[PDB]
Amino acid sequence: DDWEIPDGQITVGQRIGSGSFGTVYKGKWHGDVAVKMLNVTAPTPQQLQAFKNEVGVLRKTRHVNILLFMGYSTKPQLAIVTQWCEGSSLYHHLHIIETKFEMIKLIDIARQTAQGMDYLHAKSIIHRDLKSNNIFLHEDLTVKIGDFGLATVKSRWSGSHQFEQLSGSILWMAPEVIRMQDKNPYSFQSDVYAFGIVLYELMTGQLPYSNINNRDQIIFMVGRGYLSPDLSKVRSNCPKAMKRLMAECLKKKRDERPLFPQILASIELLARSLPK
Amino acid sequence: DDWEIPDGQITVGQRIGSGSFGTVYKGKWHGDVAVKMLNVTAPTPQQLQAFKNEVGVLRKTRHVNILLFMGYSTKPQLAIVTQWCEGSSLYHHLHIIETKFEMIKLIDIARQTAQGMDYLHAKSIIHRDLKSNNIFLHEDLTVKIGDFGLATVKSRWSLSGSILWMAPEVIRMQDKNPYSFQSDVYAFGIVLYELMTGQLPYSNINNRDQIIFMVGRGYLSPDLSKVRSNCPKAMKRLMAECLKKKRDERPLFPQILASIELLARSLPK
Ligand SMILES: CCCS(=O)(=O)Nc1ccc(F)c(C(=O)Nc2cnc3nc[nH]c3c2)c1F
Ligand SMILES: CCCS(=O)(=O)Nc1ccc(F)c(C(=O)Nc2cnc3nc[nH]c3c2)c1F
Repeated sequence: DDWEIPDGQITVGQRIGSGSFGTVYKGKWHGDVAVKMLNVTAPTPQQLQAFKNEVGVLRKTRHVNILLFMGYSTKPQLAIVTQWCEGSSLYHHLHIIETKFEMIKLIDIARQTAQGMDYLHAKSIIHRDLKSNNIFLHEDLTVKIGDFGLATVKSRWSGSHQFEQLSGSILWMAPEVIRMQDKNPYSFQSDVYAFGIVLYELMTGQLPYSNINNRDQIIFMVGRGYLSPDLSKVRSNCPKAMKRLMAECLKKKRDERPLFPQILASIELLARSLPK
Repeated sequence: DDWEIPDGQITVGQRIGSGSFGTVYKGKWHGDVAVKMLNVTAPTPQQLQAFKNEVGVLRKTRHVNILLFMGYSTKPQLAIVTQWCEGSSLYHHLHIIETKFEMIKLIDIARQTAQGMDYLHAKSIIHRDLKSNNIFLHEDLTVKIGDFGLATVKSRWSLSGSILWMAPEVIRMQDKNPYSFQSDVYAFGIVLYELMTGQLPYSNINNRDQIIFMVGRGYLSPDLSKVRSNCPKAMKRLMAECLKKKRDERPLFPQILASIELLARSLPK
């Protein structure tokens, strides 16, 4: 039944995930596996019971667009091993190497993302940090949804990690999240808005607000709704129905935002109306 | 926690998968899904508790080379829904359409298969019917291991299209449990022999009884002088090693995977 991977089965190799909360390594375990070690310097029960529950959230997922949970580790460190995806990550493509994606693909990458999210939700999971850097293009045509694990084990734990990954990701925070209004700003629609920003990523190939150099104002304005994405950049050939759906996903007023089933539906349809 | 898919979420469409053991349909459930319905005309407890346990075997698996278990169904029929793989199936490629695979790939397809099997085993699962028709090439470059589910729900419920991959000690039903890791290896051997030759073994003997008789008496084995010219000597050697009539002389998968991972990084120059 259970997924705990014993000490020394996983062969931790080349390093790649650099952050402060955990560290991602390419590894080997019945073949190529990614492994993220939480570098929490060994628990410390029952922090340990709280990590097991977060794994519980993970294995609730079995979908071809959610990243595949493979097993976890308590022995040398804490960790999570997931499949290894050969190929980069939407962010890297759009913003590091500046891949020119054909439009048919872009819509495709939107769908899959939408596909997966619809799933994450259907099973009561809120991602809490969708963004192009957690969307991985595997073998360049499949989408795997990324860094949604844990969270419960981040707002109750000590480190500079709820000051980093609340930071490197603000561009995708819907307003009602930016200004920490209360306890739970996060919600399906929180997730949608982010989906909206990746949409705006795909369709423009830039990150929003590339001309404002102080990252405080971005925060101030976005949450006060003085600032929003410049929807006059969806590249010429961006289908009107999409640009429309994007703008729909990005509503400052979280209640005017579509949930994902409807979002997926309007993408599955605008697709079958193009190649002619 | 649980995977039971309620009635009428799955949209069963175009038909494809033939036979008893199950009939397979392309479907839709959070996107494209394959579904196999057991057409057992509704249980009949507690046959039903015995199908749930077979699913239990399935969800023990989470690997990028084992086919992805997605959820099961008790409502309209019994069923299992798995991911939908776009593209064919090793058997179809090699023997129906006759794909010319570049050798670097062939070895790759061997590895992945070996990759997945090593996994199936590590977690105490015996496949009991590896064969090119349960190896699916998804998007043509990834390998998903196939029809290993159930089995406990097949020998207790009311062997042919797959004999070519049966190690001898299995063919002649010697006793109760002929099946074992090495049983599986021999089959892996035959897919190897498939990849490396592009034919099914014994293509010149037209009575399917003798195949059975001889193979199990060890009078007949695969014609290893067919591994196409450029088949690396180290592989042809490993194949022959995987195919030993004496099940104890067969390598387990870790070693098998190891000798494939190595003969790979020694070729492109
Ligand atoms: C659904 C996965 C469980 S998660 O903790 O939410 N996510 C989670 C957990 C552990 C990881 F290593 C990762 C991850 O970044 N994996 C990962 C996968 N393939 C890669 N190819 C290059 N770099 C990679 C990283 C992950 F995204
Ligand atoms: C018996 C338990 C389920 S399993 O053995 O793990 N998997 C399993 C079992 C039975 C099937 F027919 C299938 C199956 O046909 N899957 C399948 C998946 N994608 C396909 N694209 C075209 N044809 C396909 C078939 C399967 F993937």
